[PDB]
Amino acid sequence: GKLPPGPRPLPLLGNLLQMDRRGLLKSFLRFREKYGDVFTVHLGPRPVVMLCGVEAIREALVDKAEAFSGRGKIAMVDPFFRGYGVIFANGNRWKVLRRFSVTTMRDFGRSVEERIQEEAQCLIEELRKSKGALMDPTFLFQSITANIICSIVFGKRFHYQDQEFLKMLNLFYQTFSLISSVFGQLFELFSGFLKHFPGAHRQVYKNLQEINAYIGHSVEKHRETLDPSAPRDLIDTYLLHMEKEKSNAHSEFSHQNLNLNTLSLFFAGTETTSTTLRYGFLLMLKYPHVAERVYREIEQVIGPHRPPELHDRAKMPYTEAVIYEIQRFSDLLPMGVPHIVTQHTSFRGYIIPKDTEVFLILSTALHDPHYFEKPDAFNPDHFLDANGALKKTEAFIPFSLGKRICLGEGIARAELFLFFTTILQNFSMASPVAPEDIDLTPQECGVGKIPPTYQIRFLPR
Ligand code: HEM
Ligand SMILES: OC[C@H]1O[C@H](O[C@H]2[C@H](O)[C@@H](O)[C@H](OCCCCCC3CCCCC3)O[C@@H]2CO)[C@H](O)[C@@H](O)[C@@H]1O
Ligand SMILES: CC1(C)[C@H]2CC[C@]1(C)CC2
Repeated sequence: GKLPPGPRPLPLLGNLLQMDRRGLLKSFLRFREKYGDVFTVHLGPRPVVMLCGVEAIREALVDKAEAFSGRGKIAMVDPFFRGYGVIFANGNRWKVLRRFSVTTMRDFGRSVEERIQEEAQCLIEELRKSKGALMDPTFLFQSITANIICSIVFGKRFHYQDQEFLKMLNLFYQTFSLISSVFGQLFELFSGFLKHFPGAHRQVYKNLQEINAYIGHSVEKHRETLDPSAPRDLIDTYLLHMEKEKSNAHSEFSHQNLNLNTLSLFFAGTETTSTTLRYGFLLMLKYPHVAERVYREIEQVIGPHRPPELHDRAKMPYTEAVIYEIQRFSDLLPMGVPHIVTQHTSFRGYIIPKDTEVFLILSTALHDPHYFEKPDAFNPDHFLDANGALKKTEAFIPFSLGKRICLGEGIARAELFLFFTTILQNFSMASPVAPEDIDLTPQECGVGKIPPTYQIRFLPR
């Protein structure tokens, strides 16, 4: 009848002295051993409710969507976003921006499938030209995923050799890392105090403004060349709404929503799928038998010449299982994205008051040992039955659930499929590190789980 139980806080420090030095997620998993799946932690000055396991998270996000569909802040980026753009919006702003983004994410995508297929052929050409050299593949995994969203948002794609484009990708990469660092986790507890000192929050803010400066320019160039009878892309479509609603001072189709919604789509469109690819190829280097078996399946179902297509998925249970398992193992957003309850809500006999922040600990569903035997190991059979047919599970929720479920889920799974199969169709992988010596420990583990840097060669078949 009050908040969920948890560790007794100290004034100012909240539960700091009970935390694990290894980070937030490790701290919360230690609290779960003691308190169970629903508990409260005081992150510096404020209580945050944690929900763990797929039952509690689905009860909240699906069964109680009228209460658990608010968005909380991520302290390291709130000073930049300030509640603008679909990711960080609440209330009617969110409603408008969410419907807008979904409709225009769709109806310019001509089809998404064709754009990913074309990007995948550019990528295969780029990898051929690299002549089996060693590379850290981060920049190309970023380029290809960024380019899909660029084609919908900006109506164009950028060349892999373009230093400017590269410069923006570097900023997405550094920024997601700094958000996820130990400092970024400490900022989440003590931003009230730490914001007054130098630190990585200032670097994040600067990177995000540098990306936003490009968006603002591109908006300006679109404004100048706009033809209301044929919008080219999502920016044109938003500009036409802004024109329709111009006599309303309170229209949500504002310039700040335009720039930060666009940045939002971009950043999420790029860095999420790119990081999942980076983990996926590291996992292929450590488990080359899995890569060999996917390749077998591509030979038998697709053959060595015809481009993979989405229709191939249903015939390729092994490859779909491997990608599910990459997503489950790589656990991109272990604590998901913060929510907030929008009205006083009862939950499992507790009372969670309006405006309390809620974290859905997606990582606990992804590693549920009732749904996945050996959840700490990479094993595609987590997603196969005895017959080797695909076995989907309701514990697989790396995109979350309910009203704020990832709006990019379809696009992301299309990209993973098409890029992973197209690459393995044309190339096998090698590197200087023996599989037994490859260390999968993430380089950062905070809001994001971010794999270590590594070198790889793509060898033409
Ligand atoms: C592996 C790829 C991806 C994963 C694992 C992922 C995961 C997620 C998760 C866990 C959330 C939070 C949902 C919540 O608040 O409970 C989210 C939100 C979001 N993602 Fe994705 N994402 C991926 C790719 C993408 C792509 C490719 C796009 C854009 C095309 C995208 C756009 C968004 C947006 C706009 C939101 C905010 C939704 C809202 O607040 O209404 N994501 N994502
Ligand atoms: O907008 C004020 C700033 O703009 C000038 O910047 C240009 C550069 O001269 C110009 O070379 C540059 O090119 C970026 C092209 C690639 C865009 C990549 C996109 C990928 C997806 C997400 C958004 C960016 O972007 C900047 C913004 O227009 C300068 O960079 C800076 O002085 C100044 O801070
Ligand atoms: C802000 C982000 C780090 C970016 C990728 C995940 C996220 C939490 C939403 C968009």
